[PDB]
Amino acid sequence: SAFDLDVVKLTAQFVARNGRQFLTQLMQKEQRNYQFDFLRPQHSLFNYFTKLVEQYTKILIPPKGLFSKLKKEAENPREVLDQVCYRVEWAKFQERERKKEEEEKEKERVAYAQIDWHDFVVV
Amino acid sequence: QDATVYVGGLDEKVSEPLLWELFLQAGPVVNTHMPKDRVTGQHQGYGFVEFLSEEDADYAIKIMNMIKLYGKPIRVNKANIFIGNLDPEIDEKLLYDTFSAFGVILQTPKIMRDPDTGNSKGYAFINFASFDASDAAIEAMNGQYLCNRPITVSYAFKKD
Amino acid sequence: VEVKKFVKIGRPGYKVTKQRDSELFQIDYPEIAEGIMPRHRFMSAYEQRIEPPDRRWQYLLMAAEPYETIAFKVPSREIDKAEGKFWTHWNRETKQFFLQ
Repeated sequence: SAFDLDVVKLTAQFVARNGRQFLTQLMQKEQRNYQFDFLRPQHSLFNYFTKLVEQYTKILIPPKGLFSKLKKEAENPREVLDQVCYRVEWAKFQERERKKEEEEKEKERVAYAQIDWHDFVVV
Repeated sequence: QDATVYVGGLDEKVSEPLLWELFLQAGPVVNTHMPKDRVTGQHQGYGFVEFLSEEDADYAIKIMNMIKLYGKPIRVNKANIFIGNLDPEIDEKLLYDTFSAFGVILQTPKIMRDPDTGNSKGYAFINFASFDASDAAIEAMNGQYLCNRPITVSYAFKKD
Repeated sequence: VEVKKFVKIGRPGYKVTKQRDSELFQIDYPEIAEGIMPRHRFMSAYEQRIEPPDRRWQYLLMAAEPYETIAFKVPSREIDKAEGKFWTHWNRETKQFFLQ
């Protein structure tokens, strides 16, 4: 699976340098008798190819290392510790929201299994 | 166990030489075994066919899969919701794909097997993500037409 | 048992509007001031309070806690899906219930 991953990485690297949505280096390759089944969204590898293209687009950011240098993430452990604490707080908030959604689903299941299903009215 | 193929879904018309005669076109079936019950004294629908080579058993498993033998879903294989009267031709991944249309599955499902053969017992247990998927399985899947086998979905544990 | 006995039933008049779509009913309900969404379920006509003859159809009924259940008979076998989490919606800002 190394050759398909390398082809997907090459397609994500060639598609990230495009100046338009449809005017890319991979749309013209489809008409140039080159078989590429990862371009269609019906395949399961397209969801990974989109994430690879998003990572290639995020690797081209101006704070990603092209024309600037990161100082907080590279020369401050306290900022990295604060970011890790904020990520842990966001994960705890997401777990609390998932627990609240599970409690709401359990309450809706308890309310649906206790209502009267014999009082039918056709208007 | 590798050269033998476990067949599931045999009716009363199928017999011990009948399975060897039906599996003779697939490969050289050397022996046929049918475990008899203790209360009824007959076959429980599951049997085994021991052939000579493993390629003949693989061809019999790939040829006689999900067949309609004696009005029964006969299939050969390599030897809180409860689902009963399920076909042995389906696997755990096939049951997970069939259960994915109603609701979301929490993990991989498991099917009960016999302690003697180990192919298919007849009942299975599957767990859903929430109670809405269990209610949709008890409303729609509890009585749906499966592969030549009327399944029945029910609740494993319920508190009044 | 505790939630079923404490459920108040005054049976108000509901307002359902059906529309034949192609690719959906809208039930106007008052403010319930609770997090419990109204649930829809498809049942058979075999069980009734008086058991009328020639009952061989199905009915999809939507029920809530402060309001009465509104039921619509479906003569067809399967033309849609009566699942709650699949093709239903309940906007609590406008209190509008939709099911398709």
